[PDB]
Amino acid sequence: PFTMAAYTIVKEEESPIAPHRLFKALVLERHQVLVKAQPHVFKSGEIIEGDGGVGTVTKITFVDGHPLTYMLHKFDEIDAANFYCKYTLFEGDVLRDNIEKVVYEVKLEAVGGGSKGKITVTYHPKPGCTVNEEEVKIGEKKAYEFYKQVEEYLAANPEVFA
Amino acid sequence: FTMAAYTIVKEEESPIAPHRLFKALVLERHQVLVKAQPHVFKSGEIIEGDGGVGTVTKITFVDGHPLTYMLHKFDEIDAANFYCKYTLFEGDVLRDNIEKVVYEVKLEAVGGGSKGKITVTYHPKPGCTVNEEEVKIGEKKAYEFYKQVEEYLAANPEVFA
Amino acid sequence: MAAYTIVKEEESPIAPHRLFKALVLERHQVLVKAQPHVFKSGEIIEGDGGVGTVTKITFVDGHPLTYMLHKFDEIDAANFYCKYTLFEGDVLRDNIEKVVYEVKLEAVGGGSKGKITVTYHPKPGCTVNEEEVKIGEKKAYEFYKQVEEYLAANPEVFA
Amino acid sequence: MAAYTIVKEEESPIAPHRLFKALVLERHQVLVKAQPHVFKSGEIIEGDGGVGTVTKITFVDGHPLTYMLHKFDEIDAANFYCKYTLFEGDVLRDNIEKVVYEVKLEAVGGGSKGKITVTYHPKPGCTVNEEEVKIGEKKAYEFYKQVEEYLAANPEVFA
Amino acid sequence: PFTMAAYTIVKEEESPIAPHRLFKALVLERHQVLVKAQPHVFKSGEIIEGDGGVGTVTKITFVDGHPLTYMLHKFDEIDAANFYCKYTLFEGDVLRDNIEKVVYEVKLEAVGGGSKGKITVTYHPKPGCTVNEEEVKIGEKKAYEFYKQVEEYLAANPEVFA
Amino acid sequence: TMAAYTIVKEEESPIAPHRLFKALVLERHQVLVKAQPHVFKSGEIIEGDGGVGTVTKITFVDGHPLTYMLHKFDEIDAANFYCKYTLFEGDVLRDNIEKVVYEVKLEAVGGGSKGKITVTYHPKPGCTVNEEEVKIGEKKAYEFYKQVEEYLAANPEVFA
Amino acid sequence: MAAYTIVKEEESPIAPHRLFKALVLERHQVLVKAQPHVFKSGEIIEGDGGVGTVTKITFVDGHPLTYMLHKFDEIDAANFYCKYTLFEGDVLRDNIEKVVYEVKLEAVGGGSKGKITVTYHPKPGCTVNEEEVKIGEKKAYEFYKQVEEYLAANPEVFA
Ligand SMILES: O=S(=O)(O)c1cccc2cccc(Nc3ccccc3)c12
Ligand SMILES: O=S(=O)(O)c1cccc2cccc(Nc3ccccc3)c12
Ligand SMILES: O=S(=O)(O)c1cccc2cccc(Nc3ccccc3)c12
Ligand SMILES: O=S(=O)(O)c1cccc2cccc(Nc3ccccc3)c12
Ligand SMILES: O=S(=O)(O)c1cccc2cccc(Nc3ccccc3)c12
Ligand SMILES: O=S(=O)(O)c1cccc2cccc(Nc3ccccc3)c12
Ligand SMILES: O=S(=O)(O)c1cccc2cccc(Nc3ccccc3)c12
Ligand SMILES: O=S(=O)(O)c1cccc2cccc(Nc3ccccc3)c12
Ligand SMILES: O=S(=O)(O)c1cccc2cccc(Nc3ccccc3)c12
Ligand SMILES: O=S(=O)(O)c1cccc2cccc(Nc3ccccc3)c12
Ligand SMILES: O=S(=O)(O)c1cccc2cccc(Nc3ccccc3)c12
Ligand SMILES: O=S(=O)(O)c1cccc2cccc(Nc3ccccc3)c12
Ligand SMILES: O=S(=O)(O)c1cccc2cccc(Nc3ccccc3)c12
Ligand SMILES: O=S(=O)(O)c1cccc2cccc(Nc3ccccc3)c12
Ligand SMILES: O=S(=O)(O)c1cccc2cccc(Nc3ccccc3)c12
Ligand SMILES: O=S(=O)(O)c1cccc2cccc(Nc3ccccc3)c12
Ligand SMILES: O=S(=O)(O)c1cccc2cccc(Nc3ccccc3)c12
Ligand SMILES: O=S(=O)(O)c1cccc2cccc(Nc3ccccc3)c12
Ligand SMILES: O=S(=O)(O)c1cccc2cccc(Nc3ccccc3)c12
Ligand SMILES: O=S(=O)(O)c1cccc2cccc(Nc3ccccc3)c12
Ligand SMILES: O=S(=O)(O)c1cccc2cccc(Nc3ccccc3)c12
Ligand SMILES: O=S(=O)(O)c1cccc2cccc(Nc3ccccc3)c12
Ligand SMILES: O=S(=O)(O)c1cccc2cccc(Nc3ccccc3)c12
Ligand SMILES: O=S(=O)(O)c1cccc2cccc(Nc3ccccc3)c12
Ligand SMILES: O=S(=O)(O)c1cccc2cccc(Nc3ccccc3)c12
Ligand SMILES: O=S(=O)(O)c1cccc2cccc(Nc3ccccc3)c12
Ligand SMILES: O=S(=O)(O)c1cccc2cccc(Nc3ccccc3)c12
Ligand SMILES: O=S(=O)(O)c1cccc2cccc(Nc3ccccc3)c12
Ligand SMILES: O=S(=O)(O)c1cccc2cccc(Nc3ccccc3)c12
Ligand SMILES: O=S(=O)(O)c1cccc2cccc(Nc3ccccc3)c12
Repeated sequence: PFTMAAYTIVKEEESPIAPHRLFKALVLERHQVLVKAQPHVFKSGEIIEGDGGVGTVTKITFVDGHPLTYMLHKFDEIDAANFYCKYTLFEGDVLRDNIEKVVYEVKLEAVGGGSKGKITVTYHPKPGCTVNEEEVKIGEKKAYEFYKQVEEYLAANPEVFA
Repeated sequence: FTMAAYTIVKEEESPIAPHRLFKALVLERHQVLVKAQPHVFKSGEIIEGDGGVGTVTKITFVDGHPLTYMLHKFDEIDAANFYCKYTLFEGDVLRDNIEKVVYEVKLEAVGGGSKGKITVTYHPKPGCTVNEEEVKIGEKKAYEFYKQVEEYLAANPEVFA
Repeated sequence: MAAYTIVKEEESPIAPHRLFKALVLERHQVLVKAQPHVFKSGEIIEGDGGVGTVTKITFVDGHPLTYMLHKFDEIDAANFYCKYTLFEGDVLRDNIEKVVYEVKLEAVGGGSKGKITVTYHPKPGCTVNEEEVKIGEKKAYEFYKQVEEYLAANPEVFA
Repeated sequence: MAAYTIVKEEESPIAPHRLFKALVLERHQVLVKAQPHVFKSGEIIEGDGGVGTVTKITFVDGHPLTYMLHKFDEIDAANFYCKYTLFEGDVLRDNIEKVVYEVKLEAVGGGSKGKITVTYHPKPGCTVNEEEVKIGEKKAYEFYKQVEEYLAANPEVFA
Repeated sequence: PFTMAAYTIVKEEESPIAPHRLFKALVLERHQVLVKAQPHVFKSGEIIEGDGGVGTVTKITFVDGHPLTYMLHKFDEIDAANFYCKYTLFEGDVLRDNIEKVVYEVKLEAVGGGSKGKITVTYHPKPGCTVNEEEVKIGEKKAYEFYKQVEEYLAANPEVFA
Repeated sequence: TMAAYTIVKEEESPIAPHRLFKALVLERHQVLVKAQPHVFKSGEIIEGDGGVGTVTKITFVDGHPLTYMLHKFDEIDAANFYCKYTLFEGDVLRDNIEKVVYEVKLEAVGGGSKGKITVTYHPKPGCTVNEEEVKIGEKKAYEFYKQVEEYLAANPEVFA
Repeated sequence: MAAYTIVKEEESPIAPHRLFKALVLERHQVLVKAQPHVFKSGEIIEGDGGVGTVTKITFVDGHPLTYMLHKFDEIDAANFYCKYTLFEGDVLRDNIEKVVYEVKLEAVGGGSKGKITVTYHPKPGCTVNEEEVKIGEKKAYEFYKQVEEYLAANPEVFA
């Protein structure tokens, strides 16, 4: 068949945060950060397999009250210096029933005393599924509010990764 | 036909990030030179421009110091992309044989750090020759001062952030 | 807003400079050699094969379709990398504002592999079909097939 | 290391796209059009005609010089911007490694103004014959005035 | 009882010739092309163990009168998809008494109509020997000459190994 | 035409790779001090989290002839127990040495390991490489490895 | 979590070299020779002829099936060992993910022995059929005997 039936989103945003600051906080140490940022949803942040760099995979344990339980992510392609990333989740009740995997691709660029981000995120539908075209704002929505939050903390304390 | 200038093209790496060097070693290079070297630098201030392109700073040296002051104007500033074109265009730092020294700076973010490429051009007055030293001693200073700035910034992460 | 994208993972015996030239750099003039039964003419309207160059491709008189202009956004031929815009043209229906292709081939032994990221965009306050998307793919996929056959049997072409 | 640089401002009655096309884009070719007693051929050997493009300029057999090579670093035929480099040939000799040219034109009336920057890059621990400078400046300024005269007199060319 | 110091040469080069033809010419089907380009020099060249792939042992014949006689090359590693090879010259009179082995690590890239390349050549001495920088420059010039002949021949005939 | 000198070595050990690869690659900068607190004062990563591009700095003891040396992980593949790290800065190079490249490939063998290691000596343009440097360097690196081996054999929890 | 394995010990008076060259290496070419009224062609599309090679098998004008896709996984002609996958064709009949034939011949006297282990894999949600696999062994076994006797007749065949 015309086998190409997948769902991807790409946005760009502007923040007064040196890239290195958002990369560390939203990619390199996201597992650690989501917890400190939304302590009420995340109980633990840790690496299961890896010593940093590519090939390292994350475990994100929710508080024992949250509908969800954990996220599995792994480090695919990392180009440190330019702030480029490809990672994805490959197991955890967070799937919500409409994906085989979720590949997150991000690349940032220094922009004044802040940054520019190009985010490629692909929600992979599965056989006999019609990936929720209404479930789009939501998956995104968790990451944005968490972005807006990491920001403020990062804006408030510049020495944290600068 | 046209008089040749002596050009300095420099490639530099730092652990310090781009908005911070560019802050220190360009716009507030005159102000930071005082904070940076109070045994040589009496005062740094802007005498033309509110801080925008075509701005003219004025740098004066402690009295007993041979040199008196320096004037640089900002040809153009792409602050967004950390580019500046600036020229040293007055003072006895120039002696007689130099008409103007042009500085061209552009940085790039590289991880936690920064890469910086910088040109400097020495325009010799009509007929006179290029004071090779002028450049060497000009190079030594602008840098030695950078190196001082880097240890200070590394040591102080809340400055220019 | 809407973001319904395709993701190709094609691979063929043709060397990548041969396809990068045949399907990216010189597509417009190649579309007429291959399907002289659909296309009358393919040429740049301004530009230097760099970025900001614009091609126009005219369909035969009889054809319901009239024309399309392509504008290169960014290139890097030595790497067989291109992102190109289909902004104006008859074929461009109401629901669609543009379609965007992103090319990056690589060498594989005496041939190549390539991942494509076509991106059919809608016009303010209008929705994107599957049919529409499904046809673009068939057109382009069929074009290459017809071309692969040709670069295969005439190896000097763009070699 | 010590580089010798010539920056200057020039002014022409000739339209800024014609002058650029003639003295940047098609230079390798127009060099041969305006001085057939010096150059026998002018061509591209690497690229389409965009950044990274490499030209070969060959002198007539009887000329002492043999050929020279140039590469484009950046073009932006949109805003008349180019940076190219002379990185091979006997005009370079042993002292000089390469010569980099930055041109930036713009329209003033039916004509133009420009800023050219030539910088002769001497090999490690070598000197640049301040003369090598004065010779380049000359050869080019002459060429530019020849062409300007043809173009003034032949208004349809590159128009 | 320290190891024998082996002499390593690292070269980077370029050809407008495409890398599949150049790998074929200068790696895969070398033993035969040596014979096409310099017949005044080489009599024959063959496969006498292996299927082209890894483990292959090639034997190349000098002309009768040539002061050199024979050489066996063994293919240590072959990844023909990525233009990457590693093979060994171990058997032959070209090997001065003072030389145990010459190992070649080749890796080409694609650049437009042609290629970019990195070649590693290490000459391994025999027990308690001084590699004569003589022989080093010797083969090295030989094989670059060869590089230049072939390149010129290919640029001439675009189908060969196309 | 300007050469470099390379020592190619194949090794065996009763320690398992993953353990060896952590002792003698990643945390080599640290352990060196553990192993030889009389030669080294510290071992630290200036730049990186541990990945391609990561650089480390190792400091010698006050009395020792040397001062420092930093290494660059040009390539890593902890999954395959392969690495490529270069010594590019330090007194240890004299004036003669441009850089030293370390290429390691370890391989599980029963409860043990076999390691394939190359060490390439690249000289400063125009300068030579004197075996003196490369006999003294192989030996140092290897003595260290035998100390480590002992310790980890007698300490099964360490880098388990 | 299912798969139909089948281990058969066989013995023959043909030396293991020829047997390896006739029911493994050149089979596909040999099937048309012995059973021509059943076959058209055996060839390669993307294979060296050694480890990692592929083959394809075409019957005659009407035969139900069309062609068989056999890869090569692990070869060692020296020790007359071979694995060859069968993942495409229409003999898979919607049940067969693949069929993995695994051979290993050894010289005995002037003849040979053989441990043959065919295999039939199931695509998730497919029935691991009973008598179908029974035709597998039948086809092959029967050929072997035709071949076996042929190599007796013409002994110089395949040295
Ligand atoms: O710690 S917290 O103040 O809770 C914290 C709270 C909220 C947002 C944060 C964002 C980035 C880094 C933090 N700290 C951090 C701490 C340890 C390692 C890395 C980052 C943030
Ligand atoms: O987006 S994340 O930034 O990882 C994220 C950030 C912050 C809180 C989150 C809570 C639940 C699920 C996530 N992921 C998720 C993913 C897809 C759909 C719905 C939720 C959360
Ligand atoms: O917020 S989102 O784009 O949704 C976002 C979504 C998912 C992953 C992200 C990773 C880094 C930065 C983001 N945002 C960002 C925003 C402004 C400036 C810089 C980075 C990410
Ligand atoms: O960013 S937040 O408001 O935090 C936010 C939190 C949670 C879900 C969101 C979904 C869409 C847009 C948001 N931002 C937004 C901001 C301003 C106006 C409209 C939407 C969402
Ligand atoms: O202006 S800077 O290089 O910033 C500079 C920075 C710091 C200290 C300096 C001392 C003397 C002269 C300078 N300039 C100079 C310029 C041209 C010729 C000779 C000296 C110094
Ligand atoms: O475009 S092709 O599909 O190969 C093609 C298809 C059909 C007919 C063609 C006739 C001539 C040249 C072609 N190609 C060609 C391409 C580039 C340069 C010169 C000729 C033809
Ligand atoms: O428009 S063209 O007809 O080619 C053209 C014609 C004549 C002179 C030109 C000079 C500069 C750029 C052009 N074009 C261009 C177009 C698009 C992008 C960049 C440059 C010129
Ligand atoms: O393939 S499509 O055009 O999508 C197509 C879609 C639906 C029905 C079609 C019927 C005939 C020919 C087609 N193609 C065609 C294309 C170009 C010229 C002439 C006919 C049809
Ligand atoms: O530009 S291509 O798709 O490559 C293309 C290639 C070959 C033939 C085509 C014929 C008609 C329309 C196209 N574009 C088109 C685009 C979107 C939807 C439907 C048709 C054709
Ligand atoms: O046209 S159809 O067969 O309707 C078609 C149907 C379904 C999927 C297709 C995918 C690609 C190309 C098509 N056409 C095609 C035509 C000729 C050669 C190669 C592909 C597809
Ligand atoms: O795949 S196609 O469907 O023809 C295709 C469809 C749409 C756009 C394409 C652009 C470039 C190359 C293609 N093909 C390609 C084929 C083989 C290798 C590399 C690229 C494109
Ligand atoms: O005169 S040239 O200035 O070289 C010249 C300059 C610029 C553009 C030209 C275009 C056509 C012919 C020329 N010359 C020419 C010369 C001899 C015979 C025919 C044409 C052009
Ligand atoms: O070089 S050429 O010989 O035109 C060439 C010929 C044929 C196919 C090519 C494909 C890509 C790039 C080229 N050149 C190129 C050169 C420099 C920069 C970018 C592309 C190709
Ligand atoms: O090679 S020439 O074409 O003359 C030449 C061409 C252009 C620039 C030159 C600059 C210096 C010396 C040359 N030659 C030279 C020749 C003899 C004696 C001294 C200098 C130059
Ligand atoms: O450039 S030179 O002749 O070498 C030169 C050298 C010294 C002084 C000159 C004064 C005017 C014109 C020149 N040249 C000139 C050359 C060609 C045409 C017209 C004038 C002068
Ligand atoms: O390419 S041009 O300068 O414009 C050039 C233009 C016209 C005629 C020239 C004759 C000789 C050398 C050139 N180049 C040259 C370059 C460097 C030094 C000396 C001469 C000539
Ligand atoms: O002739 S020169 O300036 O020497 C010259 C030297 C080298 C490259 C040039 C390219 C374009 C125009 C020139 N002249 C020019 C003159 C007037 C207006 C704009 C450009 C060039
Ligand atoms: O003993 S030796 O006789 O020199 C000797 C003789 C022959 C082979 C040897 C190999 C390794 C180490 C030795 N000696 C050694 C001595 C002291 C400490 C460490 C190693 C060897
Ligand atoms: O043509 S030859 O004259 O033997 C020849 C001459 C010189 C260099 C050659 C290099 C590679 C292949 C050849 N021949 C070749 C011929 C047919 C197919 C493949 C390679 C070369
Ligand atoms: O290098 S080869 O490419 O095989 C080679 C290629 C072409 C001609 C050769 C002639 C003599 C010796 C070789 N090899 C050789 C090797 C090592 C040391 C000395 C000579 C020749
Ligand atoms: O000529 S050499 O570099 O010596 C060379 C020496 C020995 C083996 C070689 C194998 C392939 C290509 C070469 N050269 C090459 C040159 C430029 C680009 C790609 C490959 C080989
Ligand atoms: O090898 S040759 O075969 O004479 C040769 C042939 C063809 C082109 C050459 C270009 C540059 C240098 C050569 N020789 C060369 C010789 C020694 C050192 C560096 C280059 C070239
Ligand atoms: O530091 S440990 O982590 O145990 C350690 C880890 C790995 C290897 C070690 C080798 C020698 C000594 C250690 N410790 C040691 C401690 C005190 C005095 C002397 C040696 C080693
Ligand atoms: O400390 S050592 O380990 O020997 C040492 C090892 C490796 C490299 C050295 C370089 C310079 C001096 C050292 N010390 C030195 C001591 C005496 C004579 C010569 C050099 C070096
Ligand atoms: O760095 S290591 O080999 O790990 C090393 C480990 C342990 C002790 C060392 C003492 C001196 C020099 C080293 N390096 C060295 C490097 C090159 C030449 C000579 C000595 C030492
Ligand atoms: O020759 S034939 O008589 O066609 C022949 C006919 C019928 C069955 C055969 C079976 C195996 C080999 C043959 N011959 C063969 C000949 C040469 C090479 C390989 C196989 C068979
Ligand atoms: O069998 S024979 O026919 O004599 C025979 C035929 C062909 C080749 C033979 C090779 C070795 C031994 C035989 N004798 C032998 C004896 C007992 C068992 C197996 C082989 C050979
Ligand atoms: O077994 S094969 O050796 O390929 C085979 C060998 C000889 C003749 C065959 C005829 C038909 C089908 C086959 N394969 C087949 C396989 C499984 C089930 C049914 C038929 C034949
Ligand atoms: O068992 S058969 O059914 O012919 C058979 C069926 C399918 C594949 C076979 C592959 C090799 C050898 C066979 N037979 C064989 C027979 C005697 C000795 C050695 C091998 C194969
Ligand atoms: O296909 S059968 O119809 O069964 C068959 C029936 C009668 C005679 C046969 C002779 C050889 C092979 C067969 N194949 C074969 C395969 C396995 C076991 C027994 C025979 C023969």
